[PDB]
This record gives sequence, structure tokens and C-alpha cells, in this order.
Amino acid sequence: LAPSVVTGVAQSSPLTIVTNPKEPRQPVPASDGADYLKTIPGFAVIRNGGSNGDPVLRGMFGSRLNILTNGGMMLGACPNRMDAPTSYISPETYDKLTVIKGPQTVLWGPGASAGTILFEREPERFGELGSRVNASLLAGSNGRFDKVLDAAAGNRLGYLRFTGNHAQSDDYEDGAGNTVPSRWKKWNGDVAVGWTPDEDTLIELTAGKGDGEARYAGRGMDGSQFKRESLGLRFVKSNVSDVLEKVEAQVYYNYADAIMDNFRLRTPDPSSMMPMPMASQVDRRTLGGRLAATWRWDDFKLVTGVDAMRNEHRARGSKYDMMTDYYTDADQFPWSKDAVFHNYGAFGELTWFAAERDRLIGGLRLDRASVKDYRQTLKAMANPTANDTRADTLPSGFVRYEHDLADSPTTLYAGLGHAERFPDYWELFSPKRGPNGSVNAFDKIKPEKTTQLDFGLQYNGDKLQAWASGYVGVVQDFILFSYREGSSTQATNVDARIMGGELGASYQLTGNWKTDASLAYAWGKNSSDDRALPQIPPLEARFGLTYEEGDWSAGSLWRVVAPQNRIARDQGNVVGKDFDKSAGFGVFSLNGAYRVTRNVKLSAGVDNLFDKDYTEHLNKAGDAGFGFSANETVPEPGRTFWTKVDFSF
Ligand SMILES: [Ag+]
Ligand SMILES: [Ag+]
Ligand SMILES: [Ag+]
Repeated sequence: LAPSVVTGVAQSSPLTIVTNPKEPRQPVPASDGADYLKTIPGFAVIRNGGSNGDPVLRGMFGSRLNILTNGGMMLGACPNRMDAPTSYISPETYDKLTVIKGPQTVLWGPGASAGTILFEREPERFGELGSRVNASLLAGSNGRFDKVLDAAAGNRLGYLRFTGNHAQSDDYEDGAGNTVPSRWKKWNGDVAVGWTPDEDTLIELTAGKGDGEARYAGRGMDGSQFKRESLGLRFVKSNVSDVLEKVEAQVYYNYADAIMDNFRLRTPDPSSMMPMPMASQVDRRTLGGRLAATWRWDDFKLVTGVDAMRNEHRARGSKYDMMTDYYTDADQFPWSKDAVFHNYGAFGELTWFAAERDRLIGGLRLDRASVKDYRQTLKAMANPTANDTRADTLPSGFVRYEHDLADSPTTLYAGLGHAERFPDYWELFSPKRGPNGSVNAFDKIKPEKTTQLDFGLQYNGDKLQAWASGYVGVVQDFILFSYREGSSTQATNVDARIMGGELGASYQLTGNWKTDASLAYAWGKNSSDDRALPQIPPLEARFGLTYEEGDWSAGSLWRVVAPQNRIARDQGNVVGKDFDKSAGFGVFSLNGAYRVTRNVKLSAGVDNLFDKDYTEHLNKAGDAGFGFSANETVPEPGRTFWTKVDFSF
């Protein structure tokens, strides 16, 4: 009882955060997966415009994070990651978002250096014949309007479930009265049919579509289409044997189909190097499965399984004859395939419940990765590695020990983990140069190998609930983009050390008054060049205060961010580079929520009450074609008002 808005999420069990994405969140998320991570300490976000941020976890970017949707993986097709994996995820339409920090699981795919992230839906539990609806409407500054409907009907034997949404916002303004190019629009409709013959069985087919557009204050091109499309089939059988607790089988298909241009939103910058109307279409076809058995007997729990994943990428672009001024749009030429990846793996995880206060946990997986370059030419010139292939075999695993204190309600844990990761599409194809003496990046960029120590504690008290997690680790053959002036990238392997932590606490002062706080630090050194790693988000703290009283509640929130002076100029990732140290800043916010009926909640909020003008260290450099000076990064929104209503029947 007693509703409120989510300003931070605490680490509830060791290494693991779990939150329900359907709750409101204090700086309102732009209906995008990265934004539902801001409220989890350790996550920072590279802003591209109004939405579609690239999420960074403990300084770690890109495929270093496994983002899953119903156990399945979905990748975008932009060579500059305009349509990052989270670009396609509306959390509101899911039922559970869960994060495991570190390389401390092997059940959910390969090369999870930084952490894995699992957006899930749960299958309906229908006894009688019956229905449930639940839905939300939101309304904010700058045209921000969102609709979300999730409904289902069924009985003991089966169910049908529709979930969908539509969301949009106009260009927002920063704290200096500047309209930031940041229009965006999204929608999504997925259905799920489920068959449950007995309670020990469940089969479930699911399909869905989504589209979206989004203007990008970074970039220099905009996203006029981000088509997504998904199939899925999952099998779950409980209590086969007395030791065979459950079997899981799961297949997934995920197609992405993006269109970027410089004329469907914005006008071609006449002084740029794209003064001509231009577009480029791109798509990514991902197919994959997973099969896993959970054995429980005596004091142990073994979870063996295998998984596989294939994915394919193609592109095609417009042409402009500038003496007819004729424009042949990119849908007239044929798709050129340029890359196919494969991966198969096997994994197990064993947990020993020694005594009732000690847990030992171990896991390994073996992954066989491979990739073939299909580019017959380059940007035209010859591609010296056309139709070439490569592969590798990448063992990864971990151990974690967790002890429960005798008296206080405290858990301690320490864990050691190794994770190897094959280069992703962007590390291999998107850079214009490889390492020195290499022909291109594809030929020589080495798989990245991470070894890291995690530890921390949980205090699950009465009035005081605290947690902390730290990490120290090294990174062999870290993959690192280096920028030279058009402007050109080079990908290299370097060695790195990393160190950091997160901690937080929430104290229930009196029966009405609650306060909480959080701290997030990351740190990275490039050992190869003796210098700092780029794109590391500075130290930040969050303070919350909350009054609750029966049916209603009111909140305040302080975000305070230190400056980042550890930077590597003209180095970074496929998306962005460092150039200047960042300023610190404070942002303050208010919120309230009210339970009208058993079925209708209300909430509202002011974000950035004092209309602070600020930008974040990780945000992209703004485009010269809009009013952006050299290297000036895209600013965060100024003051924004939002109200939101939540139904459930
Ligand atoms: Ag693009
Ligand atoms: Ag051009
Ligand atoms: Ag362009």
C-alpha cells in the first residue's frame, strides 16, 4: 500500500537488481530501455537526442552488456549504433526488469563482461475463465504523450495476451532556452498465446511489431524508421523426474530494419560533407535458441544447457546525381549483405547450499564464435578480406561465495570471474582502419578477455536497508576506438585496469518519513598507452526524501554529479569520443502520487525544478548543421512537467 515514484532501485540480492518497470520513475524515461536503467546505480547513458540512448554500465559500453527480451537477443543495424539494442525495448510493456552485475552468470549468452540485463514477461496464471487489463497514460512538457495497454484473457488451459504502446515527444528545451533536436515517436504491438495442458507444462508462441522515428542532435543524420519484428517459441516443463526440476526450450527471431536520412527530418547542412539529400537503409536478422535443464537434489542445483545464435546484416543507400538533381531512394537498389555472425555454446552452473547460511556458486561456459565478411567492396575500393572467415573458442566462467552473518541480517559475498568476448559487428566492420600493419579491423581485432573480482554486502534490516558492490579487474585486448581528423576511426586492442563500486541505503525514519541515497563510481586506466580510458562516467550521488500517508505520497530528489577530469581525448567507442573534462552539476526534482481507487493510481512530477542548464560527460557532440560549436555536447532537458495515470483491472 501507499504508492510512490521510483527514484532509485536497490540491489536486493548479491549482484542482482530486480524492479518492476510498470512503476513510474522520477526523471521520466523516454519509453526506451536505456532510460529505465538510469534509476539503477552504476548505469549512465550516452544521449543522442530525445530518446534511444546507448547505456553504459560501470564504464563499459556496447556488447559488453547482454540485453535480453524474453531470454532472446535483438540487435540493431546502424553502423553507428543509432538504433542500439535498447532502442527497441519499451520497458512499460514488460513485467520484470532484472540486472546481474559483473561476469557472474553463464546462462544467458556469451561475452557478458559488464553485466547481463533481462527484460521478461511472465505467463498468465489463469484458474477460472477470466480477464485482466492494465494500462497507463502519460502527458508531459513538449508534446510528451504515451499510451500503454496490456491485456489478457484465458483459463486453466490457455491464454491470449496483447501488449502494446504508443509514445511521442516534441523537441525538448535545455536550461538555456534552446530547443534541442530531439523529436521522437515510438509504437509497439506484440501478442502472446499460451497453452498450459497441465500445471507441469506451458507452450507459448509470441509475435510482435514496432516502429519509430527519432531526431538526433548528435549524429548528423536522423532516424526516420526503426522497424522491429519478432517471433518466439518457448517450452517449459516442471518436475519431469525427482532430480529433474524443469526443462526450458526457447527459439527466437528478431528482425530490425532502419532508415536514416538527412532530409525527412532536418534539412541537409549545405556546408557539411552531406549537402545533398542522402539516405541509407540497413537491417539485422537475428535467429537463436536456448535449451537448459535445472537439476535439484540434496544440497545442490545444477543448470546445464546449450545455446546458439546466428545473425545477418545488410545495407543499401540512395544516390544523388547533382546535375539532374535526381534522387534515387535507397529502396531501388538491392540489399548488399556485409556480415554474418554465428555462435554456439554450452554452459553449467552449480550451487551448493552448504549449511543454511553459506552459498558457493560456480559456472562455466564454452563458446565457439565465428564471423564472415560479406563486403565485396568498400567506400568504391576493394575489400581485401571479402568472403573471408574467422572463428575462435572462448571459455568463460566464475565462482562466487556468499556468507550469511550469524546475528545481524547481513550477507557478504566475493566472486571471481573470467569472461571472453568475440568482437561484435561494430568493432569489426564500422571502423575505417584496423590496428597498425593490419589490412582492416576485421582481420586482426582480438577477442577481449576480462578477469574481475566482485564483492559487497547486503544489510536487510528493519528500518535501515543498505547494500554495496565493488569490483576490480583487468582487461586484455580491450577494443578501443581512436579518432583522427572528414573524421576517421581506428580500432585497436589495448590492456586496461578497471575499478569501481556502487552502494546505497534506504532508512525508514518514522512511520511516514523515508530517505534513501546512492553512490556510483567507475574508474579505468589504459595500461598500454599509460593514460585513462575514455568515456568513463564521473562519480554521482542521489539523495531521496519521501513522505507517505495512507493513499498518497510526496517526494524530493537530488542528483549531484562530480566532474570527470580523467579523459582520453579523441579516444572512445564506435559512438563517441572524449574531448574535454566535464563540469559537475546538481539537479533537483519533486514527485507525488495518489491512489484514487483500487484500480486507478495517479502520479506527477517536476524534473529539474531549477531549470538547470547542463550536459553529461558521455553525451554525444552536437552537429554543426544545427547550432553547435566545435565539440559542444548535446545538453540535458531543462524543467519538464509530467503527469501519469495507471489502471489495473
Ligand atoms: Ag545511422
Ligand atoms: Ag553524400
Ligand atoms: Ag548522411
